[PDB]
Amino acid sequence: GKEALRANIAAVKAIEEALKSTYGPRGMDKMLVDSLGDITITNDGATILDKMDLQHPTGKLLVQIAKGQDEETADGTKTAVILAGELAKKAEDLLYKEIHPTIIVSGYKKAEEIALKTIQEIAQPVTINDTDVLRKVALTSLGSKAVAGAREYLADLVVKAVAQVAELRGDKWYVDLDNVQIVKKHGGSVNDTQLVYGIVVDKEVVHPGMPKRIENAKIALLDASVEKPELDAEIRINDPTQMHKFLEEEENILKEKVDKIAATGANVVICQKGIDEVAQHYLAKKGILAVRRAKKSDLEKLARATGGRVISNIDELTSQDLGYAALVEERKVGEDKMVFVEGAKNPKSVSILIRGGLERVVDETERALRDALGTVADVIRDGRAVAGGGAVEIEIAKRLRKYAPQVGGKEQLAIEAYANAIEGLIMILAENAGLDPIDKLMQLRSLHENETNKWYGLNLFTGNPEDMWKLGVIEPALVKMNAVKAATEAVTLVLRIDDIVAAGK
Amino acid sequence: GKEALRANIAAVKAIEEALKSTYGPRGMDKMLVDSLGDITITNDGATILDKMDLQHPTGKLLVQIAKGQDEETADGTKTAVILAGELAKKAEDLLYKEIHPTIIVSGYKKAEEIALKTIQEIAQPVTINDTDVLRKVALTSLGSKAVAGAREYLADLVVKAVAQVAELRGDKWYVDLDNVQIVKKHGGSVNDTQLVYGIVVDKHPGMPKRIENAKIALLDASLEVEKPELDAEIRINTQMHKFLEEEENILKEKVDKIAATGANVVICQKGIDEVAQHYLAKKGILAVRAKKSDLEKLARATGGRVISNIDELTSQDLGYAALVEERKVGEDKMVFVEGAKNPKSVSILIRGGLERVVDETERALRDALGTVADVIRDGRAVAGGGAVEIEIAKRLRKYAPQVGGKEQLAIEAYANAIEGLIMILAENAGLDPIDKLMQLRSLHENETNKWYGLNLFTGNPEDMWKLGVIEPALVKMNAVKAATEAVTLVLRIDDIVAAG
Amino acid sequence: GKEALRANIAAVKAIEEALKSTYGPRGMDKMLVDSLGDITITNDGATILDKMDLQHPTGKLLVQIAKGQDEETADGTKTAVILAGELAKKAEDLLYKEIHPTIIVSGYKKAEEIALKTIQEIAQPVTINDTDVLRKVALTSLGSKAVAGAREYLADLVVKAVAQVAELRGDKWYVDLDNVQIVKKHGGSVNDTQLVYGIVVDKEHPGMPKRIENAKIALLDASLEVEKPELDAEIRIQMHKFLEEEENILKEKVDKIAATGANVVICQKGIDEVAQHYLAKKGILAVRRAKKSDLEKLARATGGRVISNIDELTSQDLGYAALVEERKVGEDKMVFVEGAKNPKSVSILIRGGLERVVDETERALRDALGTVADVIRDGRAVAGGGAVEIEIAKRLRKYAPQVGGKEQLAIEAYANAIEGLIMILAENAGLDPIDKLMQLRSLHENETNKWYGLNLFTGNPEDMWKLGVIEPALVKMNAVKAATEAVTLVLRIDDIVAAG
Ligand SMILES: Nc1ncnc2c1ncn2[C@@H]1O[C@H](COP(=O)(O)OP(=O)(O)O)[C@@H](O)[C@H]1O
Ligand SMILES: Nc1ncnc2c1ncn2[C@@H]1O[C@H](COP(=O)(O)OP(=O)(O)O)[C@@H](O)[C@H]1O
Ligand SMILES: Nc1ncnc2c1ncn2[C@@H]1O[C@H](COP(=O)(O)OP(=O)(O)O)[C@@H](O)[C@H]1O
Repeated sequence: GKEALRANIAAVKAIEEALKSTYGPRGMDKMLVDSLGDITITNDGATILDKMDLQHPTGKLLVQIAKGQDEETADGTKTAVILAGELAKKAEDLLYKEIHPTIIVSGYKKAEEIALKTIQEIAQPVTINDTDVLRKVALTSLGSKAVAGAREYLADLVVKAVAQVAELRGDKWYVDLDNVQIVKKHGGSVNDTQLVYGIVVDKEVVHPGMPKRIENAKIALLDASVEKPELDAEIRINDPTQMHKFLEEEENILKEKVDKIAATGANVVICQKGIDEVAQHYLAKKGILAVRRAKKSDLEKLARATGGRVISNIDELTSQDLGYAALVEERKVGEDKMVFVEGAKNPKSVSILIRGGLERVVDETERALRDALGTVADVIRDGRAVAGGGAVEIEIAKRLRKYAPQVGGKEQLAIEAYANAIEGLIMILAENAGLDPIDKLMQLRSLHENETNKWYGLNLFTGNPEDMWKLGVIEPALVKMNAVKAATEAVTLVLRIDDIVAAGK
Repeated sequence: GKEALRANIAAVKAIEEALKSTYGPRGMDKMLVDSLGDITITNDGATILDKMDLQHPTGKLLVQIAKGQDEETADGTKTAVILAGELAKKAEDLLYKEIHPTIIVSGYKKAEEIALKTIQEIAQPVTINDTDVLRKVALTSLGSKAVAGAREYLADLVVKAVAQVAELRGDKWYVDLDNVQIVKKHGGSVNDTQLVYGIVVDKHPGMPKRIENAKIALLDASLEVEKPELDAEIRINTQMHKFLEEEENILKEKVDKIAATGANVVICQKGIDEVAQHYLAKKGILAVRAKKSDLEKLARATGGRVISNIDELTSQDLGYAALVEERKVGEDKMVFVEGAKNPKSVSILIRGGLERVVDETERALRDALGTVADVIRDGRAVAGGGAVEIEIAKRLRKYAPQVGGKEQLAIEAYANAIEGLIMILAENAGLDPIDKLMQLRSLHENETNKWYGLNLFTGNPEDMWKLGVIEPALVKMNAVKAATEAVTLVLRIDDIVAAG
Repeated sequence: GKEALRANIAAVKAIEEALKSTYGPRGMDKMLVDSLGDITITNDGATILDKMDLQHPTGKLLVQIAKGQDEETADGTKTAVILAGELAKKAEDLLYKEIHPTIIVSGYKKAEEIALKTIQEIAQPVTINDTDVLRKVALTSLGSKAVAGAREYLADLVVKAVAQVAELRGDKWYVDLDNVQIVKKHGGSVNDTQLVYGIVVDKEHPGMPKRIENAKIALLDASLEVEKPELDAEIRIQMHKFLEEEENILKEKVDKIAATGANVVICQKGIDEVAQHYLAKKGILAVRRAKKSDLEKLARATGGRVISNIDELTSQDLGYAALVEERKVGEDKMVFVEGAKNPKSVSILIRGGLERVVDETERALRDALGTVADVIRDGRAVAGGGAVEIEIAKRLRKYAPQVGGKEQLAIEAYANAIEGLIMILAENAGLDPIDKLMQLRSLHENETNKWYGLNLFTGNPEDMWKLGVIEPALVKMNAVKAATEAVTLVLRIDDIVAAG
């Protein structure tokens, strides 16, 4: 049974070894070449674990635990898995001393609970009012990613965008990120990006003859597409003057189809099907704006943000169901055109237009932005925040070291190992920064003899212990707290296994 | 993760090694034999990277970065990729000293920013007025290419041609190269080439071949008949005989509509029906059998609009010209739309004895146009021939001490990597690289002699500016940015994982 | 001819690699097991190169150059050979750039001359008066060795001892270390050691006076044994009287010497046991075989002459002393000739608990004597700990630009090779070499902080001069000359041809 655990532990350390390079802001990236041939370079753990497949089932479960977090932000996964790795690494050293795993687990459980407690007790509170901090958080979150052009601009836009959707529910701050629309274009600098308080539709209008500007536009959201009379009736013809009139009836059918909708009268209509090129002219004749196939995602985000309902059947329409907007417009941002539904009736209306010079590079800003949104939303929803840069881990360590003596012997060693495994993560951080890990970590914890200097962490640039909070190195209290729970979960779920009997074939 | 970086760096140095031969005016060429069998010899990096395919993805991204320069000219790509190569070469030596890559990147970033600053501060300003300089620039740009016959003539024509399109937009000089038409013929010397201030079209004997004050009708419709086959299979039962004439009357009805306004020249991008020829020739109208490119360039340059549908015609929207003519330049004939209404109207007729050789002048000319356009749009220019790099080097060497230690070494390496490029230049010239570079930088103890660079012919350090060795300040500046970009984007990778 | 140079350079780097561990105060030691079986641990380069034999002739010449330093102290040899190593290491990198060796040599020559100049210009003057500094120097010199017990005591005794022998010759301070006597005993602490201003004889009849006042010393370099009549005459057995004649011969031998009447006699031969009683009968002190070394040191220090023949004696030749005594220092007894007539009279008694350990203090003391003597004779001293090398480096880096190109690179390489030595120092101290060196040179932007060097204990750049880290200006200066000598004498060789 020891070889099986050795195998599983090896499996974990393999992942830790894979990701260890990418940890920290001054980390390393990994390239991934699609079978198609498309190249994708990244350090974001979610994408790495995604594209990098594993055959070892414990690996699949491990990734399932680390990656499969409840939260929208992929931030904290790397931290969790690396920690799991370190825990397993020390665990091995505990096993070498002839300690039955259940003991190690029990010690790790105490250690995790107290880690959480230690995070709780130190976690400085933060209010949505203290906007600058939220900007610092956004900065820290998005800064770590490959793109570093105009971080301040983006972070600013992030905080401003997030603060808009937030609402008081039972005096508790609730936020729904589905309320934020996110659209992408190719070409253009990073500065050319802009937020919109209305709903943006990434499309070109169906006809040049339509009004491209409507004031106080009401929006009709129709999820309907011709009729086929072949199976209904064999279209037999032997007399040529007959069919000619048979034709016009079928156009009159379409007219009958559209007239119903023309009766109530819409200002703008959007459907998720290829628009027939005759309806264009008839809709253009009335002075109505239309759009070609937009995806259901934007339609559903349009639905709640406009104060209307999306309608499956075009015959069941009611005059209340249709959304209401203040301004609709179309414009050229960069080279291509886009549609903009500005000043929607719903107060929690937000959109963001993103742009990158290269089509593959703009995708990084997406993955960098999503986390920058979520991470801040998680600061808002929680109401606590903590200075990263190693200011946390060492406190957990010193805590567990001070607590370990008075837990009884065999757990104590597991707890101490836990503390060392927590500490070693900062060393991993420093390794990636090119500095001496030991020297710096010891320097750090040696500076924590004073409780005032609790926020002191390593700056990977100066290479010197400095106050992380003042330097704008803040992170969410929760996202870093969950990493410990997922990591402990994983390691315990590795040490809890004795053998595998998987069914091949 | 070290082996992956070694592989990528190797991948870069492979490209550097491929191109290193072709760098500089006195460089080497590379032959490329098409699968068809056609042979193509060239040194132009774009074509080399084009025809030479790479399987290594980092290579594809590398070429994507180097080629993927914002500007119209392929000039500067070689410079960039070679520099990237040198940077990687020194980087290796930095890694051998146990320096984590992020440090190297940080140092290279500082080095790049300061390189740009150093280019900015020294870059002599240049105005469109100082035409001779622009000629010297054109010369330097086009001279490096395989063809060296009548460089002065061409450069002159280039500068004259470019200066015509330039316009003041918000007191800032804007230029659009789409305004320049470029047509090619086979056979004839290099001197027989000429520019035209009107629009040249590279294309019935009974039509008037000369029209005064011609109005040009731009018809993007098939002048061919309409096909009643799919419409109606016609069964023969003297009836069909008239069925014929109706169908000619259709064409007459088609043309008469267009004959309403009364235009003197018509052009369409479809095979012209041989009955419309006689009817159009009967009126005394000139016609032609042409690509949409020239039509779109004709559109804006004549003061008219290209017409999609022949039924929607208006009496405005046909272009206006002063003179139209046709002539034999060399063996074949060409059409010339001279004295267009739009002021920014330009065309150029190019000719080479051999059909494959005239294509080189094209690739040599495009860059010679862009390069000068980039001098105009920017408003700065710098003497090449190594006068730049050594200053960057000395700058970074003087700046490196006061940046902190571990960055300082990366910066110094950067400076050495910048310097080594001139050595590469000298290697291709057959001279001793070290001796000459050191000779150069040793002459820069005096700032007056800042423009001193190597002459590849005399082999002696001389003032490059006075010898007409000038280049655009921007195109050489972008190379550093793309090169740094690439190298950093190589050192930023730790491992690759392909799917399936 | 390239492979021969590669081999020789390899040969040098091998030695550098051998010694690199032992460099600096916080260095490493090396154990050496004699063929006899006796073990000897040491870091002192002289002993390492001694006991470690090399077959490669260039190695023998190399050690011959490094060891073969003009000066009394073995200090500076390691520094020299390591520097030679670094120079060769960079030289390799210069050769890789296709630079003919003579160029490298020329550059290294300029670099060496300017290194010497740079040492001259910065070298703070020091006078014999500023005794505390001399103590700091002694400390620095002796401190690096294995023994660290009671360094202050020893250094103090060193300075006091050396200052006594120094004499004004043409107003220039001359010192002769042959004037200092050095004797050793086994067992006893390091504190139990003491200096004596008279001449100490390390030796043991009980009937003789062991204390004489104002003793005149007779230096007899003749066998006090009988003369052998065996070869002269095989005697057949009267004999009883034949005996007494032969005692009367000894009496006749001694009486002659008893003429002047000296109080102490010393000879370097086993003393006949009959002369003992006759000499003891007069009330004279004698000693058993002492070595000629102490006799020659006794000769000049007592104001007398050593006598080859006992028949040529004169009443003036004999030395004069104020006090003679014998005493038990530790377990064994020793003879002490105190208050000699010659003013430059010095002796030192050294003692270690272990017989092998006391030998280290010897080798540590000799250098501590010489090193200070070299500060006195020169009149200059310099703060070690890296405060020197970085200045040489910055100097050569600032000077290199204006020497012409191909030399400039050799000079820069020299500077880097000088710098790298401190890194080697820091490596042995367990700290990061690069970081610390860069930290050092970055602190030298201010000239005031010129003496800043690395402290191997705090790990921080600090003023070496104030911390008592001073060394002789000359001994460190000669190392550069011997190192350059060696490296140039390696790069000057193209091939070797032996007689097989
Ligand atoms: N500006 C910063 N300065 C110092 N440390 C930072 C900074 N930003 C982030 N970190 C550190 O980076 C660690 C991990 O960040 P990163 O690897 O980019 O994402 P993740 O949190 O998913 O691992 C955190 O533990 C945090 O302490
Ligand atoms: N007449 C010249 N004298 C010296 N150097 C020149 C001259 N013309 C061009 N060069 C050098 O050639 C280099 C590159 O030119 P070339 O290889 O022909 O095209 P590209 O600009 O794409 O590299 C420039 O960096 C410039 O320094
Ligand atoms: N106390 C000290 N602090 C710092 N450096 C020292 C000290 N003592 C000696 N050194 C350094 O040690 C180096 C070599 O000294 P050492 O090994 O003792 O003898 P040697 O000169 O024969 O190698 C010198 O370059 C000097 O700078």
